[PDB]
Amino acid sequence: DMTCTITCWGIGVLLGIMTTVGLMVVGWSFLQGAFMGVLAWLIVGGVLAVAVCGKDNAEQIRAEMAAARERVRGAT
Amino acid sequence: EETFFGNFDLASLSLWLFYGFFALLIYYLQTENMREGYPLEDEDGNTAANQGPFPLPKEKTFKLQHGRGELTLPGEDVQRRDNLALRKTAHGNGFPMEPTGDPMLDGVGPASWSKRRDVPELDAHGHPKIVPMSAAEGFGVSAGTDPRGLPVMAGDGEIVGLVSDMWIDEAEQLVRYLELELDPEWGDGKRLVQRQMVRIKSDRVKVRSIYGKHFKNVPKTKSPNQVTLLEEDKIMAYYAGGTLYADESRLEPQL
Amino acid sequence: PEYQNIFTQVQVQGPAELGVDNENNLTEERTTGTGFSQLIGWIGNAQLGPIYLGWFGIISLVTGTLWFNIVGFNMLSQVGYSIPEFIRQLFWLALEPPSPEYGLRMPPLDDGGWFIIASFFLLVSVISWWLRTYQLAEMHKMGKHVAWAFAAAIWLFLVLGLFRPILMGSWSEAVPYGIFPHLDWTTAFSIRYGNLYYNPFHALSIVFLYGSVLLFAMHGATILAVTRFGGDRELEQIYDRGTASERAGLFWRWTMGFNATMEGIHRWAWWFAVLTPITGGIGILLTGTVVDNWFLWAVEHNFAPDYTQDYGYEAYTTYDGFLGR
Amino acid sequence: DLSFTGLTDEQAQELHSVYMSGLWLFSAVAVVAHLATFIWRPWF
Amino acid sequence: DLSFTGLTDEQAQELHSVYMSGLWLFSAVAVVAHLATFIWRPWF
Amino acid sequence: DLSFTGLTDEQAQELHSVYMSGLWLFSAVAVVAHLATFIWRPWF
Amino acid sequence: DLSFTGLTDEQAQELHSVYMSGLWLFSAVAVVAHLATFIWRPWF
Amino acid sequence: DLSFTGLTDEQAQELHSVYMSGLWLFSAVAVVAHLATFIWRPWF
Amino acid sequence: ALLSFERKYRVRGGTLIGGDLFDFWVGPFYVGFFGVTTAFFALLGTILIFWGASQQGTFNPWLINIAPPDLSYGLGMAPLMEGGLWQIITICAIGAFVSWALREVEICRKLGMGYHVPFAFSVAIFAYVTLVVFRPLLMGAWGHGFPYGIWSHLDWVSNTGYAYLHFHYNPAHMLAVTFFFTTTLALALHGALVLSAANPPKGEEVKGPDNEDTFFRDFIGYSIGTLGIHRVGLLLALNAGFWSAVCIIISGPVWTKGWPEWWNWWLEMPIWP
Amino acid sequence: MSKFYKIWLIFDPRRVFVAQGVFLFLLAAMIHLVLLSTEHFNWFELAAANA
Amino acid sequence: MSKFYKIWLIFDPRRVFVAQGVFLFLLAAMIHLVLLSTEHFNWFELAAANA
Amino acid sequence: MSKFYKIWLIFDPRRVFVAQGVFLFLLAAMIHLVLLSTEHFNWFELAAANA
Amino acid sequence: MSKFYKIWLIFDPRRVFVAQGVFLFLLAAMIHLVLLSTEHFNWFELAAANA
Amino acid sequence: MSKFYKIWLIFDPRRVFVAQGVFLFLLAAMIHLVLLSTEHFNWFELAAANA
Ligand code: BCL
Ligand SMILES: CC[C@H]1c2cc3[nH]c4c(c3C)C(=O)[C@H](C(=O)OC)c4c3nc(cc4[nH]c(cc(n2)[C@@H]1C)c(C(C)=O)c4C)[C@@H](C)[C@@H]3CCC(=O)OC/C=C(/C)CCC[C@H](C)CCC[C@H](C)CCCC(C)C
Ligand SMILES: CC[C@H]1c2cc3[nH]c4c(c3C)C(=O)[C@H](C(=O)OC)c4c3nc(cc4[nH]c(cc(n2)[C@@H]1C)c(C(C)=O)c4C)[C@@H](C)[C@@H]3CCC(=O)OC/C=C(\C)CCC[C@H](C)CCC[C@H](C)CCCC(C)C
Ligand SMILES: CC[C@H]1c2cc3[nH]c4c(c3C)C(=O)[C@H](C(=O)OC)c4c3nc(cc4[nH]c(cc(n2)[C@@H]1C)c(C(C)=O)c4C)[C@@H](C)[C@@H]3CCC(=O)OC/C=C(\C)CCC[C@H](C)CCC[C@H](C)CCCC(C)C
Ligand SMILES: CCCCCCCC/C=C\CCCCCCCC(=O)O[C@H](COC(=O)CCCCCCCCCCCCCCCCC)COP(=O)(O)OC[C@@H](O)CO
Ligand SMILES: CCCCCCCC/C=C\CCCCCCCC(=O)O[C@H](COC(=O)CCCCCCCCCCCCCCCCC)COP(=O)(O)OC[C@@H](O)CO
Ligand SMILES: COC(C)(C)C(=O)C/C=C(\C)CC/C=C(\C)CC/C=C(\C)CCCC/C(C)=C/CCC(C)CC/C=C(/C)CCC=C(C)C
Ligand SMILES: COC(C)(C)C(=O)C/C=C(\C)CC/C=C(\C)CC/C=C(\C)CCCC/C(C)=C/CCC(C)CC/C=C(\C)CCC=C(C)C
Ligand SMILES: COC(C)(C)C(=O)C/C=C(\C)CC/C=C(\C)CC/C=C(\C)CCCC/C(C)=C/CCC(C)CC/C=C(\C)CCC=C(C)C
Ligand SMILES: COC(C)(C)C(=O)C/C=C(\C)CC/C=C(\C)CC/C=C(\C)CCCC/C(C)=C/CCC(C)CC/C=C(\C)CCC=C(C)C
Ligand SMILES: COC(C)(C)C(=O)C/C=C(\C)CC/C=C(\C)CC/C=C(\C)CCCC/C(C)=C/CC[C@H](C)CC/C=C(\C)CCC=C(C)C
Ligand SMILES: COC(C)(C)C(=O)C/C=C(\C)CC/C=C(\C)CC/C=C(\C)CCCC/C(C)=C\CCC(C)CC/C=C(\C)CCC=C(C)C
Ligand SMILES: [Fe+3]
Repeated sequence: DMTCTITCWGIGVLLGIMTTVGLMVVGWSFLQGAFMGVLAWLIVGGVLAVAVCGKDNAEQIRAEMAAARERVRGAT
Repeated sequence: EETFFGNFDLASLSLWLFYGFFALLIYYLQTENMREGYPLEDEDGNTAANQGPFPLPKEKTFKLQHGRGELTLPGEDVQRRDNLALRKTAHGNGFPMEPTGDPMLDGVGPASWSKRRDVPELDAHGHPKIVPMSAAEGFGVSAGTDPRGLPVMAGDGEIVGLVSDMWIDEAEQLVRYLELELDPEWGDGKRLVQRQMVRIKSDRVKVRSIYGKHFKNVPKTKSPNQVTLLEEDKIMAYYAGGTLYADESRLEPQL
Repeated sequence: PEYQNIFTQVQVQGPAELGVDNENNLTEERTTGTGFSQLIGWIGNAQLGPIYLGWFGIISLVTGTLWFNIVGFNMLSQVGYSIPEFIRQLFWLALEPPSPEYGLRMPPLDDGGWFIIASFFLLVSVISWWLRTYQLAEMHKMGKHVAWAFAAAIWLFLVLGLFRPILMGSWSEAVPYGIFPHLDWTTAFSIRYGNLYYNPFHALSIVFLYGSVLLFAMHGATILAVTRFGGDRELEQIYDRGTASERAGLFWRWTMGFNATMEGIHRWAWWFAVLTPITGGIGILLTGTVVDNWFLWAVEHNFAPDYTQDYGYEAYTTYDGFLGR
Repeated sequence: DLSFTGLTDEQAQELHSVYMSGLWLFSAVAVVAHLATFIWRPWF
Repeated sequence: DLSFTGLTDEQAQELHSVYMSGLWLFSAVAVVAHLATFIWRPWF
Repeated sequence: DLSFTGLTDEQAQELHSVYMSGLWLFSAVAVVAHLATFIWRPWF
Repeated sequence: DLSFTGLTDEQAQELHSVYMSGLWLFSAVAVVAHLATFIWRPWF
Repeated sequence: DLSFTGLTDEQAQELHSVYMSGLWLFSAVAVVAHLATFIWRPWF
Repeated sequence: ALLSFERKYRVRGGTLIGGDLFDFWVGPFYVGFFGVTTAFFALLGTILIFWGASQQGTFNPWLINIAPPDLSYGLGMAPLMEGGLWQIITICAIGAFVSWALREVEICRKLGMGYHVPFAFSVAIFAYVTLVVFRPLLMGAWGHGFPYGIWSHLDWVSNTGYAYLHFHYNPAHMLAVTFFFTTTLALALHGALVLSAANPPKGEEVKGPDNEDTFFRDFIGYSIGTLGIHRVGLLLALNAGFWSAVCIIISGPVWTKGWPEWWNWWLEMPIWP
Repeated sequence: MSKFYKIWLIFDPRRVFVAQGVFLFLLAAMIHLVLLSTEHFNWFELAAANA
Repeated sequence: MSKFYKIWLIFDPRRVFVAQGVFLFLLAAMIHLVLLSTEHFNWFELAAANA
Repeated sequence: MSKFYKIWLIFDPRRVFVAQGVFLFLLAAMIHLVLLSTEHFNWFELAAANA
Repeated sequence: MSKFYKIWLIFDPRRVFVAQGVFLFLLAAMIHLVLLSTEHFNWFELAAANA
Repeated sequence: MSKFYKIWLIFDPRRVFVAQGVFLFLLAAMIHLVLLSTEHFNWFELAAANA
């Protein structure tokens, strides 16, 4: 699952490139649009590598792990 | 501000004082780095006429842990090899030497090992530092691809066996060795590979240094649970020598 | 190609290490609680924490946070408590040292009094972090090399902020607290006293800084090339010489005619790094107090170059010819 | 049937009831605020 | 009964009661302050 | 039956059935909003 | 039968059979959109 | 009972009772201070 | 003369070119094909430097200055006294540096080691070729290179920075200075830690890696480890040299105005009121 | 529309609640700041204008 | 069309749900801001110019 | 609405209280500073000008 | 043809489906933005000019 | 209101006492500095001006 993390960082790089070109059509200069593109990359690509890659596969395995964490507490 | 004489002022005095201090510091630094490998010798094992411009340092003592004793340097060379299968290619000094038999089996050239202590390295509690993972309480693969169960491919494209275990350093939490079980066609028993000589992929583990036919002559550990420093040096040097001795085209000029 | 050892192939995790102890009872002041980061573990260790809390560290943290907030709140109040403008001009604001007319006396709070109160809290913080670095070696029963190396940089810190202003007779000689404003101080200091290139101790400091960076490229690269022989376990190589040390020494011996040992290369590294702030501070302490124009000093001592050609653009071209007309 | 969290169907229904009940009040407050703002200063 | 924390249904009621009492005290103080501020200098 | 996710055919049928309900709600609300905006200020 | 992926000669037929139905739908929708835009603003 | 700190109900009542008596002293000194300052220099 | 453990490593083979025609040692030095090319280039360069010094009129090491040609010569060749000697010496220096790197490669191959050191030296070669070949070609004249003089190559640095008014405001120069300072702080810390572990107070035993890891987690709450510190030092040093090359190649061919003005994009961003 | 309660058969309630708590406040702050950057709907300047 | 329900035999519903939520919110915000960047469709300026 | 007490069966009381305290203090400080940044509502300046 | 279905015996359905979605959305956004950068095909300006 | 004592069954008094003390002093020092930063409430300048 390091391969899903790298994919998610690349979708962030691609959104950053699109943010630059979009602000330039609306009237901003390159460097102004590229600072905003860098933040789109870092905030969104980071968020997606925690949320999407953290919905790891497990199916009844997920269930039992969670139902057993719910047994650790109760006596903690 | 005034000068003492001519153009000499406080800055000049400071500069010359630093010059003197730096000369003394250079002398100290060069002398401190001569505690191993001296006195110099010629190509026949005799003491050389020239010993250089700096004299040798006085002695220091190190008090070792776990009751291993004391170490005094500079002293005699205790890591010296005894009978090396090498031959001079010239009558004087400055020319290379030729192996007499098999360079990889004789431990010469890039396959040379140093005669270290025949005991394992210990951690803070006095226990062996490198332990197989099947006996290490609480350890698991937390990231990356697990190589256990994958086949191993040699440098010429042959499958020689399977990865059975991993040997880890528990104090520093790092993998040090991979353990390989050989197929009967390529030898018998188990061998070790240092981690810095493998490339772990999704379906295989690649060792480029040596070929398949070289896998039966890898040195073997005495105990299945611990490895001493001497065995470590002989195993690592064996793999390192294959980068030059595996094929005759690796030794000739590449041009 | 062969594996290069820049990123770890597979990570393993076990119980967290809490540290070694002896009769000094370091466990009593250590925090409980650790973490693990797999992103960092691709390069180095993955464990985070724990940390030791003594009195020196607590005092240093409290007094350093006070300095930061006096500066930050002064910067915020200079702008009218406007947060968006505070963000817009963050790199340009500063807390300015006092005016030259006040000498070494206490200035008005609007003209350097807050600067002096905040400087006293930063001083206290830095000297406390150094007493912590000395105490921990003493408690760990190790040498005091770290504390000495830290005091080497503290020497230049104190020369810049404390000693030279006192010898010159004005608090106005100190450095402002800002990002750009402090770089303007560097350029103005160089311009005011001739050319700082011609200060010999500045040249020596540059020599040692260049040498320290060349040595980590050489030492880092050399240690990474002998890691297939266990070369990153340096202490055991010192206590029992192996083939990694022999090959590392022979590489440099065959390259440039002399080499070092496993233990002795770290002394070379320690000295080059330490020598940069010492020579720098000696050079700074001599400016204004002894030498007022370093280029005239170089002309006096005969290491200033001379040029034969002329000055001016019309000695080489024409204004119309530079425009294409 | 299908569960990734360990919750059963009854637990999911019970949770959703309270979630919707707590989500409607927030929207009611927002609607009142928007009406007051529109009367103070319209935008359409 | 579902519980991700370890508390019981009875235990999670007294805590909510005390929390709500504190919330109401805080809100009452804030409302009085806002009324005084509006009387002193208005904004609408 | 090919199932990378580890789901059976009936579960997928149920999930997709309820999924489509949400799409068709979101879409109707969007259609109403777009119609109102077009009546306010046309763009075609 | 070649099978780099974990599939057979019957699962792939079904997969392609439906995938092609969705391809035709996006393409039908795109064609109608292009026809509308040509009437509104010709480029040829 | 619910105790994450291992104190009992009565020990908690003892600590609180002592704590509030210092809180009131702090608040009292501060009010005499604010009063002297408004009489000395009003801010409203 | 050999060290006590050196004889068993002096074997034949591992050359890129030359075979056993140059496979020997002179004193401690190894010679090969690239040892013969290094000697030739370096000796020619030094002899030409001293001939130029003799023709200049001074032998003082502080005052020797060999300079590039005028800008009016463009990318052509100048007379040997008016800047052509600089061009010849530049060619000789490039040859010597490349031969040094290829000699290190052969030594690494013979010892069975990794090739990290020549790769690290390639970065310093790249920063020098940017200063004397890449920026000058882009700017259109060889006269943009720095002169070969101990105290005259600092005048070039001073004048080149004030040609952009306030050089401290160059964004890529700020990154490069930070990398330099961080490498020196990390080298000092590493040397101090190793020496303090190997040299305890008199009457005490030596320490191990566990003790080093513990001291640093107690001091700052984190420890990179014995393997991570070398990777980090190498990466910091190589990043320092790469960013230095960038700071100089944008100053001329990419930007013409003062460097403070470049920051205007931040000051007039449309979000600001 | 009567089967939406199964969303908690897929999502962990704690993560969803934390994410929603962050998102709602961030969006409210963004809108309250967008209003203040105009001339018509800035209530701080309007109060001074009518005094 | 009657067999699109098998898309959940290849895609994990949790991942697609998170990605779709993020994508939809970002698209809505981008469209609203693009409308705000014009002159004829800026409803904050139209209110100013119609009162 | 009579069942809002069940939030404590999802979130641990200890953490939520710390975050609430930090959030409330930061919000109050920000609002007081925002009031201080204007001309109409700066009560120090108003007291200075009213005497 | 009639044998194109064997494309799914070489390529993985899950890798092809994510890559195609990303490519399709990026291409649609790029084309719309290219249209918005012209004079004759910018409908936001056309609406303002007409009315 | 009469059950507020129970905060000591949730939060450790040792931590909150130190936290309070630090918070209280830092708040007091900030008010005095803001007061000292004004032209009307700087009581040191008043003594010089008044006489
Ligand atoms: C116009 C610019 C001037 C110039 C003006 C100056 C001035 C002025 C100075 C330097 C100085 C230096 N110059 Mg110069 N310099 C110029 C051009 C150059 C060039 C070049 C052209 O390539 C180079 C390579 C250098 C390089 C150098 C360094 C060799 C030297 C700094 C030494 C040092 O240790 O730094 C590292 C810095 C330190 C050790 C500072 C100490 C930091 C302390 C210890 C930090 C304490 C902790 C802190 C407060 C806590 C922070 C918060 C934490 C997160 C908790 N200069 C030109 C000529 N230069 C200095 C020097 O020594 O002069 C001789 C100096 O003062
Ligand atoms: C020049 C070297 C600099 C440095 C580095 C440094 N310090 C560090 C780290 C690093 C690289 C850490 O990773 C570690 C840390 O966890 O920081 C948040 C830490 C630290 N340095 C600290 C102190 C400290 N360092 C100081 C100095 C410095 N340390 C320098 C600035 C100083 C001063 C004033 O000189 C102080 C007082 C603490 C802030 C922290 C001590 C670590 C600690 O207490 O960890 C407790 C464990 C935890 C549960 C917290 C971890 C956070 C996550 C919840 C864990 C899960 C990990 C997650 C996947 C990633 C997040 C981690 C990120 C750091 C990447
Ligand atoms: C030999 C000279 C070189 C050198 C060496 C050197 N520096 C050193 C040392 C040594 C040997 C230390 O032992 C010491 C140290 O602790 O290193 C880890 C240090 C140190 N050198 C430092 C800085 C530094 N050194 C520099 C220079 C150099 N130091 C030279 C290159 C430079 C520059 C300008 O180049 C800087 C900026 C510090 C990281 C550290 C000294 C720590 C110290 O005294 O801290 C006082 C602390 C406070 C100000 C209080 C804390 C208040 C903070 C503002 C906020 C809270 C802390 C938080 C962890 C940071 C914010 C992060 C958030 C995410 C939480
Ligand atoms: C990250 C990049 C860092 C780096 C890396 C680096 N350099 C390296 C290495 C590495 C890893 C080596 O392995 C290698 C070595 O063997 O070191 C001992 C080396 C090396 N880098 C050196 C020096 C050096 N490195 C420097 C810097 C750096 N090198 C960076 C900080 C600097 C400066 C200015 O900061 C210098 C001066 C050499 C000591 C050494 C090997 C170079 C060498 O010997 O080349 C063979 C050439 C000769 C023996 C003589 C050549 C003669 C010429 C034909 C004529 C001279 C003309 C010259 C241009 C005149 C200049 C006059 C000046 C006054 C301006
Ligand atoms: C003036 C003379 C030099 C010519 C002028 C031009 C070059 C100038 C630049 C650098 C000079 C470096 C020359 C080094 C060449 C060494 C050749 C070699 O190999 O010499 C060895 C002997 O050397 C050594 O053992 C190492 C010598 C130190 C290395 C350089 C230190 C640079 C330190 C600091 C940076 C310097 C900047 C200045 C700071 C100014 C400060 C005010 C023979 O072999 P050995 O076996 O090791 O013998 C020894 C022992 O073993 C006995 O047995
Ligand atoms: C090929 C073309 C060359 C390129 C042309 C470019 C010119 C410049 C380049 C290089 C110059 C260096 C040349 C010197 C190298 C000599 C070769 C060598 O070293 O040869 C050794 C013989 O030793 C020596 O000849 C000893 C040299 C002494 C070094 C001085 C020490 C301090 C020096 C410096 C301190 C610096 C501080 C500041 C400085 C200012 C202050 C100086 C064979 O050794 P061996 O037989 O193994 O054993 C014997 C061993 O132990 C020791 O006798
Ligand atoms: C003007 O100057 C510039 C530079 C701008 C130019 O324009 C220069 C231009 C050139 C120099 C242009 C040169 C162009 C070419 C050489 C073009 C060549 C193009 C091709 C050879 C294209 C090949 C395309 C292949 C395609 C589309 C293949 C499709 C195959 C299938 C759909 C079948 C595969 C599928 C299955 C099912 C395989 C069966 C599987 C089993 C398991 C049985
Ligand atoms: C001008 O345009 C710009 C760009 C400026 C914009 O502003 C654009 C803006 C948008 C595009 C905005 C879009 C906004 C949305 C999509 C908003 C959506 C909002 C919601 C769906 C909100 C939901 C809120 C729900 C709430 C508040 C729920 C509360 C619940 C509770 C308080 C109770 C929780 C407790 C429970 C469930 C415990 C029960 C436990 C058991 C064990 C039974
Ligand atoms: C940027 O735009 C501008 C500037 C206009 C803004 O300022 C915008 C601002 C906002 C959008 C602001 C939004 C603000 C909020 C959402 C505020 C919310 C506030 C609250 C919900 C406050 C909560 C709580 C406060 C208090 C005092 C609660 C509780 C106190 C207690 C003492 C509880 C005690 C409980 C105990 C002891 C339980 C013990 C029980 C046992 C059984 C052991
Ligand atoms: C102008 O605007 C700006 C930004 C400048 C502002 O100034 C903004 C300011 C704010 C937003 C300020 C906000 C301020 C607060 C919310 C302040 C709150 C203050 C308190 C709650 C204070 C509480 C103090 C309590 C005290 C002092 C209690 C007790 C003291 C004791 C000594 C008790 C002793 C206890 C013992 C011995 C325990 C007994 C032990 C046993 C074992 C029984
Ligand atoms: C003008 O040019 C520019 C570039 C400026 C543009 O603006 C270009 C813009 C575009 C190109 C835009 C493109 C937009 C799209 C492609 C939009 C597509 C939108 C959809 C496909 C939307 C689908 C929505 C469907 C939803 C939300 C489905 C389901 C949601 C739920 C069902 C929620 C409930 C879930 C539950 C209960 C889980 C079920 C689980 C069980 C076990 C039963
Ligand atoms: C308001 O917002 C909050 C609350 C978040 C903040 O707090 C924000 C804070 C900031 C945004 C802070 C920003 C801070 C900086 C940008 C700081 C920059 C600081 C420097 C570059 C400092 C350099 C300092 C010193 C230098 C270069 C050299 C030497 C100094 C000294 C030796 C100082 C010591 C002084 C002494 C000994 C004199 C004391 C006087 C006596 C009488 C004893
Ligand atoms: Fe080292």
